[PDB]
Amino acid sequence: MSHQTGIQASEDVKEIFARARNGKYRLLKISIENEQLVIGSYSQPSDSWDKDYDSFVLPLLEDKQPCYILFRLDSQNAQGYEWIFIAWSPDHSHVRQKMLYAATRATLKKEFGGGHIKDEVFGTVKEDVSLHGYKKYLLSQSSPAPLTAAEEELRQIKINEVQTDVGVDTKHQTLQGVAFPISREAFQALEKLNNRQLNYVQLEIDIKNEIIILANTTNTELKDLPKRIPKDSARYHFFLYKHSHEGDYLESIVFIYSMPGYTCSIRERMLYSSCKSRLLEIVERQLQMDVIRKIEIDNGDELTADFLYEEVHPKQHAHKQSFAKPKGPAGKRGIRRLIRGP
Amino acid sequence: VSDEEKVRIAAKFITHAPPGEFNEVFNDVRLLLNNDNLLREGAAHAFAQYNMDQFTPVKIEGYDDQVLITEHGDLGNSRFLDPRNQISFKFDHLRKEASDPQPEDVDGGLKSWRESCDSALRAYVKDHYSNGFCTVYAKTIDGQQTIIACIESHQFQPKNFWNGRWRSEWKFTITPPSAQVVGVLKIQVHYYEDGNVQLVSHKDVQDSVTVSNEVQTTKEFIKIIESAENEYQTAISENYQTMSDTTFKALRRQLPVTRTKIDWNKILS
Amino acid sequence: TTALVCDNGSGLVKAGFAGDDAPRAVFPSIVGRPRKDSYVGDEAQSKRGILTLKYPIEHGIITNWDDMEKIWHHTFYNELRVAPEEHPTLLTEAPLNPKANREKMTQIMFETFNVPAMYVAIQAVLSLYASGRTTGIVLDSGDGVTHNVPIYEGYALPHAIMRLDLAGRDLTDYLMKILTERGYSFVTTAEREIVRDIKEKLCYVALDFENEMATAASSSSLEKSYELPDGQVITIGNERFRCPETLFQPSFIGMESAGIHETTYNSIMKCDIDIRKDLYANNVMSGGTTMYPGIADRMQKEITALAPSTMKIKIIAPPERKYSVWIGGSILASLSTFQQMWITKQEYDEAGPSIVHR
Amino acid sequence: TTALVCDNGSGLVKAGFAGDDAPRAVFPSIVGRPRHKDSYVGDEAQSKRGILTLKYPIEHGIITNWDDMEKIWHHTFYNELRVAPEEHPTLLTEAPLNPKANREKMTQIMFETFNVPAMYVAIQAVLSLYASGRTTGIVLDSGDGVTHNVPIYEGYALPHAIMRLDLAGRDLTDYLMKILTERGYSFVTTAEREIVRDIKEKLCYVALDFENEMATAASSSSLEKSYELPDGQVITIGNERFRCPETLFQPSFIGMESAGIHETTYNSIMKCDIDIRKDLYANNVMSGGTTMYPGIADRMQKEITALAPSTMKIKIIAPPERKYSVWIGGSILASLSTFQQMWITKQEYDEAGPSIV
Amino acid sequence: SDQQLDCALDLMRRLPPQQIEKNLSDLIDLVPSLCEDLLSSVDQPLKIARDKVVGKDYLLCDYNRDGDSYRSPWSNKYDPPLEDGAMPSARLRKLEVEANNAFDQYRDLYFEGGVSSVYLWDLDHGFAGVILIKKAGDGSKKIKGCWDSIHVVEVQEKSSGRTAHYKLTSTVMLWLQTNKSGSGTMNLGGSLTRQMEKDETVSDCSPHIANIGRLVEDMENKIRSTLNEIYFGKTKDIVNGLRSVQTF
Ligand SMILES: Nc1ncnc2c1ncn2[C@@H]1O[C@H](COP(=O)(O)OP(=O)(O)O)[C@@H](O)[C@H]1O
Ligand SMILES: Nc1ncnc2c1ncn2[C@@H]1O[C@H](COP(=O)(O)OP(=O)(O)O)[C@@H](O)[C@H]1O
Ligand SMILES: [Ca+2]
Ligand SMILES: [Ca+2]
Repeated sequence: MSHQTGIQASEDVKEIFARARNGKYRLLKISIENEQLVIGSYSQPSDSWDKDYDSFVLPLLEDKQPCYILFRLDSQNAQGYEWIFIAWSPDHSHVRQKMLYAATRATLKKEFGGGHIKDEVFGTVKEDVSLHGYKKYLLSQSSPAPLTAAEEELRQIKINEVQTDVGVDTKHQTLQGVAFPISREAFQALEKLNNRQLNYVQLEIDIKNEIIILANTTNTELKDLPKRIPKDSARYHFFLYKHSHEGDYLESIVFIYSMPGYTCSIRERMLYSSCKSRLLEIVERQLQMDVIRKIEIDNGDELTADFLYEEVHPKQHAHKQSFAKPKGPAGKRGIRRLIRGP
Repeated sequence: VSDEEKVRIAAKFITHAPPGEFNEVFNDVRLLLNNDNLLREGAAHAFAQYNMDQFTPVKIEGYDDQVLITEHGDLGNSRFLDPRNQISFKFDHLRKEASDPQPEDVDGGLKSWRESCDSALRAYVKDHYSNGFCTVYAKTIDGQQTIIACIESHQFQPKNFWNGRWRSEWKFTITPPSAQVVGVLKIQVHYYEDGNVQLVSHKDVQDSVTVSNEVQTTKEFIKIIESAENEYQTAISENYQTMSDTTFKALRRQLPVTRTKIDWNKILS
Repeated sequence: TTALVCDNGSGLVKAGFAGDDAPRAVFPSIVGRPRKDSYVGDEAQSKRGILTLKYPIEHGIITNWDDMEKIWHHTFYNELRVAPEEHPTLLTEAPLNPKANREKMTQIMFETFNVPAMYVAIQAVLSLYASGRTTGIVLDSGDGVTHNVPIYEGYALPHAIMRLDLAGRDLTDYLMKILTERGYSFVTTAEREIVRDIKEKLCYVALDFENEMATAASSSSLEKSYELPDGQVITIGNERFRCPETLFQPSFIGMESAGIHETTYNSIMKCDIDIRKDLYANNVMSGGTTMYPGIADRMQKEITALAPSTMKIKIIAPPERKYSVWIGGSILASLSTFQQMWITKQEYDEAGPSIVHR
Repeated sequence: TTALVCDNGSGLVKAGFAGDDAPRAVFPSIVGRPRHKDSYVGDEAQSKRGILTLKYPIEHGIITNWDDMEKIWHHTFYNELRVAPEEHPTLLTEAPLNPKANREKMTQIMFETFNVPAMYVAIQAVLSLYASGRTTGIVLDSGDGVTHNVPIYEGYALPHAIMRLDLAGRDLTDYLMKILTERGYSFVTTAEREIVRDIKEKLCYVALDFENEMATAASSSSLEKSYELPDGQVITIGNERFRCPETLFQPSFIGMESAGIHETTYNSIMKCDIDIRKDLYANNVMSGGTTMYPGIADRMQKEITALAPSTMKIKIIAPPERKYSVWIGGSILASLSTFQQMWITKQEYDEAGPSIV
Repeated sequence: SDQQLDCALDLMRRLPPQQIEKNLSDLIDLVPSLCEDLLSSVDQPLKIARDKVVGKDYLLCDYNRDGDSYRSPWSNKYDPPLEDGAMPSARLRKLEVEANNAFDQYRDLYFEGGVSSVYLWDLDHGFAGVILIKKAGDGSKKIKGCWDSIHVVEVQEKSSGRTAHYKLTSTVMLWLQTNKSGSGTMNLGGSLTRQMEKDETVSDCSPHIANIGRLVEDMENKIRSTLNEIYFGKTKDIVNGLRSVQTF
């Protein structure tokens, strides 16, 4: 519906279209005449679409008069038989005819049914719409499409990127760890925690001297754990979560990276993120410390008993709730039955 | 509503169970029939066929590696064959468990070819499969000596809601100076987080191998297997792209040709 | 009764009746006011030095609404001589004309002029349909703006439209410059008209610019002769293929923009991938300044140079193209079946200002 | 000796010295070669654009033009930083999913032509995330010519979940040019593109609700701002302040078949295992310049909450310094004494071979 | 029984969606007791009928069904004919023809083919509707495929007409099949079901078919994106997890 003449279809063409969707005809010629779309010459199928085409179509093509030609292929689709819609508009015609036949094309196409047309050919010469020309139209579909230089650079990026995707690297999916020396005090405190002598070790980084030191080891229970996490500075925590899981009691250690917010300089919260990989390496590899969870909180108040339990032993996936459909057609009269069709 | 047709309905459901989901659809059909004896009687061969079609790997006690359950390993009485260690075992299909391992002599006298192929193939599987198993059979079918290499690989992540299996079968016959190599590769992926999506794929390969002695022919055969399987997998990964931008585009557009989301007030007049 | 179609161009208004073979009235769409409030059109151009000249449809879009009203009133009452209350009026609009602009020209046809019925068509689509096509890329090069409009099944592809602000008025103003540099003087308004006549009668696009320049430097073959109103003969040669050459080298008038060939290539390659091959073979010219000899043959050369060697490239240059936009509109408004599609005063009264797009 | 930090941006290169709080020098990553004065790179190529022909070696983030990228590094080292490459270790930044061959060639150029004493290549998104104070989260990096959604769990980016959107600040600038020109102004020349970019950066913003703010644009002149041109002539900018960055959420505005950044963040999170999504949703850090529009964090929070489960806790972290966070983190890392010990020295490149990095 | 219905639904969840109608037929065969209940909770592939009055094609679901006869949106009359099957409310049939034309435009702009239908019906206050799109594949053996869209919208229209609250449950059943030399055969297909709730401004400029059309379009764009970028992407990733081209 773009700049349509408004020329609709004569009822005769409505009838002949209804019959053509029963596979009745090989060919419908549609012309415009006195403000109406009307049939010209219809033909019945004789041989194959291959052999009909050149003798059925070409002599219906006037030198300087546009027309529409619907040609029934021997293919099929869901709606039924499949058609070629050819638009004949020789460019030497009178512009009135060119205008009408271009500005009623979409209206006729919709009138016939878009589902039944699989190819639309626009020809200005006989070579465009002869059988050879239709074959070449199909071949032109089998042709590669023109891409820009940027469009192809992006495809090159895509294919090498897909190689990277399936690769097994892992090392260059992170920036390599930063190894700050751990202090003897801090190391010894981590050791005493691993042997269940303490239940809390708080580590802090000397940013200037680039070493990680021991800040705290105070006796910490689950209720006092929130009071251990500062509000102004980032810190590392090792804590002995004593809890009860599914009937048996566990003393298990949790690592907590506490980072309060923009109270920390980019330098501070950068170093704290960069040293974690290597610190936990030293803890788990050298001391054989079994760390069951690594938590990253920004406020100490987050650490409720329910929070620690939910982070360590997680619940099942909560399935999505759904609202109910409309009531449907009222007084429908009928058990639902399958619409199956052999 | 014949009960004899009810069991073949139940059996059809089972043979179409996705890899790693056998127990689930089984429990489903069992609660739908609620005729446990009718199901056990009338669907036994369906269980056996599902296990032999999915290359179920099973571990026998005291034996390194696992063994694939295939139609080629069938021995009757619900007993199968492990050709690598030259035994055989009772195998329970429902629970997929291995019992009663007893040594069993196999005649036909082509051990060296099977052993060469099994060494080479099980070396190849370690190079190209994270969780792969392989079983190599040697037979004389229609009086000619045939090697059948089977490869299985799979990942079952029911918590993440996806399972995936890879089956590979490669047959070639010992006939000098050349022999025909047939292969069939199958991939099945089920992803059912908040919907149901499946990938089913298969590919048949025909190639030609040149047979001489065990050491050389097994090498060339493994090279055929390797290159053909790599080609299949690479083509699948590229096919995902071609479908995403071109094949899918046929069914529905990402945007209409105008590249503009259509204005609804404009149409409604 | 009769209807009329009105093509509001960046420099020329083309008006007349539906069913006519050409616009009955063609006048400059210029309004001038001192530093009657104003003159319009041919009147206002002659008095160029004393007045201040303003283009309402600068670059296809109506920028100034009062002046647009004066131009339209001039059309109906002086150039055409009809009563708006007794005639349905089709109007044309440019590419990417904003929705509010549309609403406003509808207003004015109904509120100010009390027209019975009216319709607004897209110039590019009428020009394409007039060539027998519903899919193709239109090159619309007129007085003050040039557009590259890809169109698929009668709908413009908005994100691929390209707009050069170099066009025919610039070509006249540049030919005037180089003629001055030869030794001539074209200062007054009559002489400015003479330069337009020279451009439209003797200029032509060259196949290869450098080869044509080298020819002109060594020969007297390319020197057509022009006669002035007094009777003097002036000779121009080199300029004939250097004036329209600016369409392909906008650096000549100082512009940083690309030529119409490069903008056609860019506009085609901004479309959907399926559509591109068809757009290459359906290149339609639809402007006044697409009337130079040789421009079609030159476009073929430059585009095949820019495009893949496999590609088939066709440039359609209708002989009737100079007024195609109008002709198209005429043929449409001259249809009984097209009468229903017009909006009507009564319907606009009830619906309001936003009825037009719908 | 102090180290060099180089952020190889899609449109803007950001170079400086390790330990500085901001890049010593920032310049466009364009190379200008005479059309058909050997070479002009950066602001010089923009200055003399007419005589020159433009090339964008990293236009999508992946280096495709090595000969021009070598010129860009020469300009960086010698003309902006004004230093000798042999005497200064160099940290380079890497695009997400940069190929291994790409990094090997980058390393080779650095060692064999610039003779750096040692060098290291780091992923952009991970540097930004780390600088944001966490090692688990999903990063949105929107720069000049590329936008990436990069999920990271405990320091490791998950390559399967990495999403590329080819829409960013370049496209936003161009679309603003277009819609202003449609309003009635004229912005079609390169000089005018620079002005319109400034208009974007100083007057654009992301609406919380798009339809409501379109209605409020129609209703009143409340959302209308004024921008004075270098001419001195003043233009009125209306709804186009927020229609422009709205293209980040609806690519169909610029005629693009793609998802909006909210939808791609959601897709990228769903490409990850269910266990970690809770940690991804609650750690959305934004990096890069195109994420600086006032009101994008609240908008993204709204949109993602819509796409997410009701129960889920979603947090968007928009640091004030994000426009340079990538570089900044890098600087910090390169300032460390312990860090450069891990870097591969020049001597170690030749006996070990190019495969080390 | 509820437990058997849950089992039936799970078993449908696991089975391939290419063959839903065969599976549903055999599943109702196993337990015919729960035929109706199951049919409500499961969506079937849409079926194409031809309207002999107008000569073209309409879609079949359980809302255009009265008894064993299906009403056509185009002739408004059931096939085979019926003495008094319930017919659309007087106001509603004009909205139906409007919405049918509108979603026909939608369908041609996105699908470039196939058939579409809309069936609406009165509620207590406000109304409801179904939008059904069926597109097939004709590319080749390499492009076999089918897309089915079912959009069920309920508009609890507020009496004033200022605002309307729209609910919509959308469901896509699709399957693509490629048959290439390199990849062999590839049957990638599934079903997704997502629902959006939102109330938007109703005006004379934006009626219900406007807001509902925008809802259906947005949901289909989102579902097709989610299908291609998440589900198909995840299956691709799984395949490469199973096997590696590069040696370990
Ligand atoms: N034969 C011709 N050769 C070259 N230019 C011409 C010719 N005839 C008209 N023109 C130019 O066409 C321009 C106006 O064309 P038109 O399409 O009416 O412009 P607009 O689209 O702005 O109305 C004028 O500048 C005029 O000089
Ligand atoms: N304050 C700002 N607000 C909005 N956009 C900005 C702002 N500053 C810069 N930009 C945009 O960001 C782009 C460059 O950002 P950057 O992340 O440095 O790009 P790259 O990733 O290519 O280095 C510029 O093109 C500009 O359009
Ligand atoms: Ca014009
Ligand atoms: Ca960047």
